[PDB]
Amino acid sequence: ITGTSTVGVGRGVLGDQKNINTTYSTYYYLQDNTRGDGIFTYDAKYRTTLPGSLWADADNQFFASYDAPAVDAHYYAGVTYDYYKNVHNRLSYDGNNAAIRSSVHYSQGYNNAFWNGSEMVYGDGDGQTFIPLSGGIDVVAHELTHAVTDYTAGLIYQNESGAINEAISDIFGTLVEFYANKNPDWEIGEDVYTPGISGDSLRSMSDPAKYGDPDHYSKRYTGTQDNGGVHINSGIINKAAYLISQGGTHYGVSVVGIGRDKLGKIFYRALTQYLTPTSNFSQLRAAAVQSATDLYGSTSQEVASVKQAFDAVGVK
Ligand SMILES: [Ca+2]
Ligand SMILES: [Ca+2]
Ligand SMILES: [Ca+2]
Ligand SMILES: [Ca+2]
Ligand SMILES: [Ca+2]
Ligand SMILES: [Ca+2]
Ligand SMILES: [Zn+2]
Repeated sequence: ITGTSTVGVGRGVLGDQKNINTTYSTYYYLQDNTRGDGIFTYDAKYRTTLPGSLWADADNQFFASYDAPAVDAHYYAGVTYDYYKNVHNRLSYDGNNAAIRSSVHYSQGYNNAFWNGSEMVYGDGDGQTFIPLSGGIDVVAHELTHAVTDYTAGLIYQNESGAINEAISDIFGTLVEFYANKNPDWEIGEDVYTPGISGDSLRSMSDPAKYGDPDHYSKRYTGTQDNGGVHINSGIINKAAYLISQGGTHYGVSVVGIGRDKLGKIFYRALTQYLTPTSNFSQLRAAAVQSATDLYGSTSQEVASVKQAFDAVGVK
């Protein structure tokens, strides 16, 4: 829309009030002109045609139950944009301020969210396994990170390359959650998963085995389900990232932690300079070692800790 930038107010999926950047031209649209070439949020109206209609509102107030997933998709896309710009000097997912588009209310009872090659897409959940998935800042940032990966390393979404793809999205989703600094943790999807059960999540980076995922290369899945286990074997890499940041001893191997900020620098460099569409876990180790060497020096603690972390998860 061509109009004037405005600031609306609404409530997200978890019932929290937030301001959102909108545009006015007869209606107020979920179009944020303050970031890049815009952030645009669409209504898929419980159908699967995409993107659907650019979200329009008569009064710039977004407090209806139907509005909540749009409010959060739109707001958390802005947070994720800010993280990549402020922390990594990256302008949108293509590095040239590409428009960021999301659709909410996708299908009926849809227990998932995804990047479809052109935009983010969020289901409302069935109210039992999930509530609307855009309520999770880690979920929104996970999806937008798939766009970043597709424009950079382009990790093929199958087998070991696909597991790295998934782990990169869990890592940056978590780092974005810590950047926004509201109830941050190393779990994925806890804000929107199983409303009737407290304390669980979809996956854990700190303890992948908690939710049945491998935390060592010896326990990797090698069958064909889930594109050869992309959301399963991501646990091996998620654990290595957790260890690089936080430290710990895992199967007897001790890792000196170096903190989230350096974890983010090392993985962002690996993703944008060293990883390729066919990279496997061993090649990820080399890419992370080279990135840490570039940033901190071959004799640094940071390099030593990357090696320790990959050793701890059985990746040579
Ligand atoms: Ca309204
Ligand atoms: Ca959290
Ligand atoms: Ca989380
Ligand atoms: Ca739950
Ligand atoms: Ca599981
Ligand atoms: Ca090829
Ligand atoms: Zn993913």
